Amino acid sequence: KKTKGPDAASKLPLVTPHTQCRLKLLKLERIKDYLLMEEEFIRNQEQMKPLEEKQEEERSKVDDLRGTPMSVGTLEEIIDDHAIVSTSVGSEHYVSILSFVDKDLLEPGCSVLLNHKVHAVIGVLMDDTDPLVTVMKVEKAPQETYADIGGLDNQIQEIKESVELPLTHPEYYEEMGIKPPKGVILYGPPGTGKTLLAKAVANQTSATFLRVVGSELIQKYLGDGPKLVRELFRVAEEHAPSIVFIDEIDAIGTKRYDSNSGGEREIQRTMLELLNQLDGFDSRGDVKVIMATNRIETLDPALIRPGRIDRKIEFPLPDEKTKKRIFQIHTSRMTLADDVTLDDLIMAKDDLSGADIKAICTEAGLMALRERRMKVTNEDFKKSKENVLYKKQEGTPEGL
Amino acid sequence: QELSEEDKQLQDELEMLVERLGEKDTSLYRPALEELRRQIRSSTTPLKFLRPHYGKLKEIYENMAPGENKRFAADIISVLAMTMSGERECLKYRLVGSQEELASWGHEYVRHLAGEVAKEWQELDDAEKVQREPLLTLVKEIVPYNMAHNAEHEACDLLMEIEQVDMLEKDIDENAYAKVCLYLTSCVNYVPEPENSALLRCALGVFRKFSRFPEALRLALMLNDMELVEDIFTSCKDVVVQKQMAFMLGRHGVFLELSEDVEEYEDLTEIMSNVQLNSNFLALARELDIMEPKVPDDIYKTHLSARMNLASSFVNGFVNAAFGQDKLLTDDGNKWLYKNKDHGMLSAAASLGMILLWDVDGGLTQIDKYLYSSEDYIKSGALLACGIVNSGVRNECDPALALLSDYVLHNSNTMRLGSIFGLGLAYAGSNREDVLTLLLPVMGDSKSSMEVAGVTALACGMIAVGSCNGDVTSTILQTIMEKSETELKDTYARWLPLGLGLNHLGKGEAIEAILAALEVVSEPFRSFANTLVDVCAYAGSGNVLKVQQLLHICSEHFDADMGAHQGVAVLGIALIAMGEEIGAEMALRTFGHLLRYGEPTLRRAVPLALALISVSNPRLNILDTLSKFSHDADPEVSYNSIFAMGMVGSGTNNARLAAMLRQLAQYHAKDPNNLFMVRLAQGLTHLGKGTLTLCPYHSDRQLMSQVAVAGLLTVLVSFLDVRNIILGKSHYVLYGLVAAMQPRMLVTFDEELRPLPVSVRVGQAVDVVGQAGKPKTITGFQTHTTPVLLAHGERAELATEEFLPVTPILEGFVILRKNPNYD
Amino acid sequence: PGRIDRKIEFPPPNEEARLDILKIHSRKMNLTRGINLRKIAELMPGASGA
Amino acid sequence: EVPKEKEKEKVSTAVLSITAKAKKKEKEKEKKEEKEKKKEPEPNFQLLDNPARVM
Amino acid sequence: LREELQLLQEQGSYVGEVVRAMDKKKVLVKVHPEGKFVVDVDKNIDINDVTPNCRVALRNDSYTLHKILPNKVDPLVSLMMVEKVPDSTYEMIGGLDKQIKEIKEVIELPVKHPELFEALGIAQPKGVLLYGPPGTGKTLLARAVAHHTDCTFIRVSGSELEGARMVRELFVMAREHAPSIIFMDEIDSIGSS
Amino acid sequence: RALDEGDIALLKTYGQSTYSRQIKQVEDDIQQLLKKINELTGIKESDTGLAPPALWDLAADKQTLQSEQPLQVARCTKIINADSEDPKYIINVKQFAKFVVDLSDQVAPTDIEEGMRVGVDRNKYQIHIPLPPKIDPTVTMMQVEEKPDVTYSDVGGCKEQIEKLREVVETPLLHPERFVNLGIEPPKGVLLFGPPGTGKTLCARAVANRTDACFIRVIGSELVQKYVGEGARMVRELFEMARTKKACLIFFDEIDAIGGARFDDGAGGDNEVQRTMLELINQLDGFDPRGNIKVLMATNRPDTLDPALMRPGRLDRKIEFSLPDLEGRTHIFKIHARSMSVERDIRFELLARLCPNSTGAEIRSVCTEAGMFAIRARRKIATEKDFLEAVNKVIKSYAKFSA
Ligand SMILES: Nc1ncnc2c1ncn2[C@@H]1O[C@H](COP(=O)(O)OP(=O)(O)OP(=O)(O)O)[C@@H](O)[C@H]1O
Ligand SMILES: Nc1ncnc2c1ncn2[C@@H]1O[C@H](COP(=O)(O)OP(=O)(O)O)[C@@H](O)[C@H]1O
Ligand SMILES: Nc1ncnc2c1ncn2[C@@H]1O[C@H](COP(=O)(O)OP(=O)(O)O)[C@@H](O)[C@H]1O
Repeated sequence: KKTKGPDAASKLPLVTPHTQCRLKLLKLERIKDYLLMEEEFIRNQEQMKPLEEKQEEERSKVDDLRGTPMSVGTLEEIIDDHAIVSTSVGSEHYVSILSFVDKDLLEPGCSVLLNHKVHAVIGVLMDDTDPLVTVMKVEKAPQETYADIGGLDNQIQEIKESVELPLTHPEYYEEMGIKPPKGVILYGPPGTGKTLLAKAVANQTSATFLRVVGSELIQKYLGDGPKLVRELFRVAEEHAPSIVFIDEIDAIGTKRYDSNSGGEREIQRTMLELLNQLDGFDSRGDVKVIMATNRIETLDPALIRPGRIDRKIEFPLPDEKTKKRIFQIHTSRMTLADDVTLDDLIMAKDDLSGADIKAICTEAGLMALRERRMKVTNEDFKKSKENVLYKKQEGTPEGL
Repeated sequence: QELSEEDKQLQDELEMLVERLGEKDTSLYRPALEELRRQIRSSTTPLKFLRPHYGKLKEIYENMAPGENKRFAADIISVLAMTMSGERECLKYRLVGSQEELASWGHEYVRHLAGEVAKEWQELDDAEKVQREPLLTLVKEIVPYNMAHNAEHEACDLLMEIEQVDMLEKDIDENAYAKVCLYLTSCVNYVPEPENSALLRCALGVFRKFSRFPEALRLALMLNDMELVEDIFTSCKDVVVQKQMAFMLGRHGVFLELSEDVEEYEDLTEIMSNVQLNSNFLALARELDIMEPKVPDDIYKTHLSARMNLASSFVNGFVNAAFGQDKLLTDDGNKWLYKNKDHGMLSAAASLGMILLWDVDGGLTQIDKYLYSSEDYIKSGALLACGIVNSGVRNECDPALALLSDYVLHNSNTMRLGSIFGLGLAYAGSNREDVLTLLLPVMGDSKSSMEVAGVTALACGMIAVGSCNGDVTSTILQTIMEKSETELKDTYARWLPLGLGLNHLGKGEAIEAILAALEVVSEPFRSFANTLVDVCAYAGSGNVLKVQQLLHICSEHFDADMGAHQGVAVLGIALIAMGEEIGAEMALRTFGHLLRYGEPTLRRAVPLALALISVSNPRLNILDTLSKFSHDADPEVSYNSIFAMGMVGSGTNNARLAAMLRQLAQYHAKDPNNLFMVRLAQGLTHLGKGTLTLCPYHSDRQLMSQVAVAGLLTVLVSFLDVRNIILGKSHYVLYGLVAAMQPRMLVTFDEELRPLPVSVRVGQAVDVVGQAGKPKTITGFQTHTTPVLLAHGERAELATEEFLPVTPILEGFVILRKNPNYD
Repeated sequence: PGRIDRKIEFPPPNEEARLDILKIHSRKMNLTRGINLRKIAELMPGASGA
Repeated sequence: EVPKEKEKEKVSTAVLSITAKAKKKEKEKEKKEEKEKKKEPEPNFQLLDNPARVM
Repeated sequence: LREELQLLQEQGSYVGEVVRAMDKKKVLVKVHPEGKFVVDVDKNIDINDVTPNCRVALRNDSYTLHKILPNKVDPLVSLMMVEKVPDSTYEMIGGLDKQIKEIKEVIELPVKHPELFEALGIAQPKGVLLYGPPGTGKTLLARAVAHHTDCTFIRVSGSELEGARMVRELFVMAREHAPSIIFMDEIDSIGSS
Repeated sequence: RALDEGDIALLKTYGQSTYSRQIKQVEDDIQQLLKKINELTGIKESDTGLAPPALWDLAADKQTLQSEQPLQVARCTKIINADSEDPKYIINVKQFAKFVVDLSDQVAPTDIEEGMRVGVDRNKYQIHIPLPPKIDPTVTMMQVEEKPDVTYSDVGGCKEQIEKLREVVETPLLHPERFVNLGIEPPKGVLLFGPPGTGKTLCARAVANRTDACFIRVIGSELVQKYVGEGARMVRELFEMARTKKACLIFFDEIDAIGGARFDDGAGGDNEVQRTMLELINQLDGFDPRGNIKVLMATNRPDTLDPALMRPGRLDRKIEFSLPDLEGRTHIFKIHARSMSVERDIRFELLARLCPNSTGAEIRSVCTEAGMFAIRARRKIATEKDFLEAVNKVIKSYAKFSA
């Protein structure tokens, strides 16, 4: 019922300075000029009509036969000449549309019009604005790019190679005749995880993306947890071949629990179905399933096997240079200070992750905006260290 | 509401001080203001307290006796006006003020002072040049402050606002000049022509001063001033800078004619002539193992007819272009052309020349046998093959001129057409006086047909592209006048304005004279010719007036059918500002709304502009929109959409796009008109095995090569109305891609000019930090050996600080020398 | 995310804080001229504004 | 008896900043490169033949 | 009036909730007995005269528009689990002055002016937690910044029992105002639930 | 220490750029124009069919307007319940109607059958169009599967299992001897069970070796669903589709939820499962024995319900394998090495010995890994890439055992 959405927005995010300057001003003027020239162009073209040809052949033949009164109903089934449509209050009509019949856009299970009286379908509501049962493609192909993350060059190269085996050089293993949908098993500390997301946006620069986080321990009798993702991955194959990011459910939803029977039926259903979809001998498609977790120990032996789920990748803690890069990225938007206090905040620091870096950068601006408002606050040289402590790292009685 | 206890106490203290300063007797006026100003210029290195005292402070400053008291009073009003500004009261007080050292009053004040100076400098009338010098002196005092406190880019903003980039040269040191010049280059793309030239000239001035000639040549090529290119080539003297200049001229394709008095002149003219272009390109192709001739059959994936066979031959030549290694047209080539039917033998031989392009020695010997062929079409195709072979690459003896001796003016139309097109491709950008003096008389021939005359104009236009050749224009106008208007405006006079546009490419301004002389022409062709020459001349300028004039004229009903010039307006929409990503992705959306609600002729020409925006760049949104509009009811719209997808994916080997075209081939298998050109689009996508890109923007994708855009625009002008012309006869116009076909890999030499195996890191290069004019940041280091395909969005960078390139721009050819710290 | 922004906590009102809450709540009401509201709040052990 | 009709269907051009910036540049180049018969004489002083529809 | 009675013998006008106003003089409308009924637009009101999310009067059979009635959906279902802006000014709030000094900074500043936050670079204040003992800690300063910011007073306990859906209407559509504080009470969802 | 009101505005105007307010006004106009042009759309009509149907297919819409008085028999459609000896039809209608009608003169009573949807003309509710819907939901399109599964070398031939099932599946489909020499009908069923592994691959091989009456892969986990009666209807249409498709075999897979466990918690825990059990037995009881249709049920553990003792009369011949020995493993290597660009010059017998009882799935996995290592090395050759083949297979066997 959903194929694509009109992407006529996000007008050139590449504002090079991102800060108030003359170069950014000129780019905005060119942007704003180009908007009016288009509004010019379409307005000039729509009213300076090429020709006045009767009632555009619309009101003469079809608009009258469509009629004034109409009712909206779903279209059920298609036959060679007529159409089997299930209108409101459970009414079903076998009538051949021949006015405003866009056979491509009618489709089964879509809203169509009924001209009342002699009830004949005369049109279709292509928008219909209601495909709301299971929505996971709403966040498809996120705009985040490689540049948003830095200092993770080894992992970026590894994930890119694993995901550019398809798309790029598909004939490589096509001649090798494997077509492997191995996916990637991602490790990492619990202080990270949306980096497992941010490193995934590198592949999300191509095609779409789907996310299944938390889900459930599929208590549902039908199960279908990993199985509707299989349908959604099939829908992804219908679209540009998307990836399925199942972080934190490859660990909990697929747990290497020692228990065999009486284990909430997830071990019976979820793990088996995950292997069935991760096996290339059952389902085709360029869909790559990115399995990201913070507990490598709970890897199920079916998930452990590289024979079906290959391309194991470990995410380590950022190094000194990586900490410098991530702080530079996060503080680039904020213009921390003119003294550039960069290394003093990370030289001694250890076990600091991406989420912590974002938090301390956000709290640094908040504390300056509290009462130290000085544009580029001269206190930020040490207040950045003041809010990098911020306690809140770990706290548990004494026990020591 | 309750402030801090100390804050309130200091507020009351300042309230007492201003009341003391506001008292009647002036004997205490001086001590009060001495006390006050010290804490006024305290927080900048306070201002909140004196918020409601605007009127009282103005009265005090005006009442102050002239002298020290008045100019401190004007000082305090100025530093406080940055908050209490209903106007530039800060500068009017400061002009009355001391004019002593201002930089100690805080960074916020000096930055606001800098901007207000820029506002006044723009605001002051022409007759007012009294206060201009004090502002200029104030500017020359704040620029060193901006240089020290990393504020050079806004210093460039104010100096360019006051048009003082000449003293920007004298003030900037090399330690930060690289980012200032990069900031200048970014502003170049959007500033209009007179200041655009001004920033280009000052950019040359900075780089000439700092001995940064390789990037200066890049800027000189942007300025398209061959005289300045020669001047700066003479200015640089070192052997390393001399040889990198010749690569840059050779890579650009324009031959620089000089004397042998320079050192190592034989190598400089050879590398400028691209003699070793073919040898290096084949050598790298062999090193990638990409040399096997890819059959057109397995490109088609035939696991599941004369014109269709012709399309198969053309795409085979496209794939094996610049290679010269294809036995399909070499061993049994004579059998293939004999089996071929009607008009296609000329194109098949020209396709063979496409295989042998840039292969002068190899191509000429393997085409000599076909030169003496029996059929006139084969002979003409062989002559066109010779021109394709010598196209782009320059030769010392120039074999094309002697080879095309009787055929340049030969009575037979087909034989003359092949030679004329061959000479045009050969001498494209040569600007040779001998070639012009031999082809322009052929333009003056009356026995030649209308299309033959158009091809002569095309050849003259591409030879004299961007030269303002007066005699060429006079002959073009004279030929148009002599030809009758009724037979002019039928279907083939559309090449004469194209030659005019090429000859005045990138010049502008002077086009008023050409259109005034062309005003005598009748409306159906004049309205098309004047628009085409205007947009071609103003291409790559961001002149969004010229597009909106196009938008206004293409909006008219125009319904004998003069509305054909609506199409060239659409092509001009993309052509004016195809330079940077901005002005191309949004005019793209303009094309979307053109298709979304527009004329049949409009929607016929829109995919042509879509291809012109992003040729050889497979943008996902473009590919989707073109694919969705490839099934439109209008056959010509489908044809343009099919060709647009081929061009945007040309020289990319894009796997998913190739799959889409294969699906389109299955969709259009019933109708051969779409089928054979879907095959054509696939061959364009796999042209040259993707080794040579077709985007006319080179040198880090920001330089317009006149010859390549000339050949590209000729194809698009032909593709304005292929529904008539490709079906009829124009199987030869597709061979204009030779100018736009340039390799996109890195060839590394050394100081002794030998191929280096030095590895470089290649990956996406997009801006991360915009705090200043920082160089574009690369991510995704997939380093390997130096032959690497450089596509849009991604660049290259040296793996280590061990080999120093002649220029930081890493594309085409580059020489890497051993670093003094290399170890 | 959605909670890492702040984790502001509510301290139970002190004897002087309770005093103020009586004043806010007793400003609308009429009562005798003399009352030791501060001691009234302090007599309450802990408690809250409710 | 006369419509004085015009089917323009025309609208102006919306051009704002870099248009107008080089329109300013075109402005830089473009700088150098019935009363006596209607007051008194209303047609009421005519003569008419003896067939004349007059109230 | 007799003719009005005769017109009303055909139900007179039919009440319809206008949703979508198409360009070709078409409005979908929703009627309580049945629902959506696509119809033309009356002559007295143009295409642009149709205002979505309002009420309209229809005709008996053709259901042609009669008059754009004032709001009826809002008065009927105004109070389901939410509230519009109360006053509850911060003057009534006392004893927690050292705490509201943080709430004003973290909530009032982004809603009043996000431009400074965008210029600051960090412009993502999204959630505040507000834990404390029962009693003092029920719902206040959730009704004070409500008037100081004019957002909402949407108060949901969280102890309602499916948890899916429900909140979706309040998250986008049933806001009834772009400013929204959506104050949630005690988080009944225990750790790991 | 809040000190915000008034102060925040002053410091917001304290710094900025010289034209930061200008770009703000510029970008607000950018957003204003963006909303205006999103409102100023192109095709501003939700209803589509603008001209390709509205120019020529419209001309025939005039014909359907001339025939607008007919083709109005649509009204409403509902199932039928039963009938009398012949003329009268007692029918339950989706309008809850106790509906009977004289069937329309154009419709004979033979065509209309109990439980079939028929439209009724509102004037007289005559039986006008008895629509045979045969509508399949998307999940049912997954229960039905491809017919041409393509034959292989007995898909890693385990001679025991295949040769035991050929006389019970392949032989009845050949029908050479079932009628006379052996008792009436072939063995009543096949239970091709076994641990996760070779299960159902031999079924696919038998499907390819047999006629076009090819299997459909249904899953018991799919069959068990929410509410009551949906699983019963799904099994019914499962039999209907298999019966229509040339009486193809019905392949039940993962029978541990349709039959459930051996127990029900309180006869209310899994009772829809029991509803499906009753109807499935009614469907695959056979009634009159018929050598046309075949049924195979495959699970990993014999967790079938009480019908496990009735099935000796209905579903017999329980067989299993999933225990590849050296000869089985190396033959699975050979058939898998038939794919890819590999050749059997590799000493793949060494790796077959290295992995004891590595199924056929892991062998396919190991072969997939070998191809992945070849492309990782960027060499598309794998015929002579045997040492690299052995290296990647042994290291991944190490990873599978312990990673
Ligand atoms: N004997 C075999 N020869 C070759 N490949 C086999 C063999 N047994 C299993 N396989 C492989 O195992 C994978 C799945 O096997 P199969 O289809 O038999 O099982 P399934 O339907 O996935 O379920 P289960 O493993 O529970 O029986 C396929 O990739 C198949 O090639
Ligand atoms: N190295 C990095 N460079 C830039 N941004 C990062 C980096 N690491 C994390 N981030 C950003 O910070 C956010 C939190 O990262 P992460 O640690 O993955 O979250 P969590 O710890 O909650 O799983 C992510 O959305 C990501 O965009
Ligand atoms: N039920 C009530 N009626 C009137 N005032 C109250 C009530 N509950 C608390 N207050 C007062 O108002 C203030 C509310 O703060 P608090 O209870 O922390 O807000 P919230 O309930 O939203 O967490 C406290 O100082 C308290 O003295």
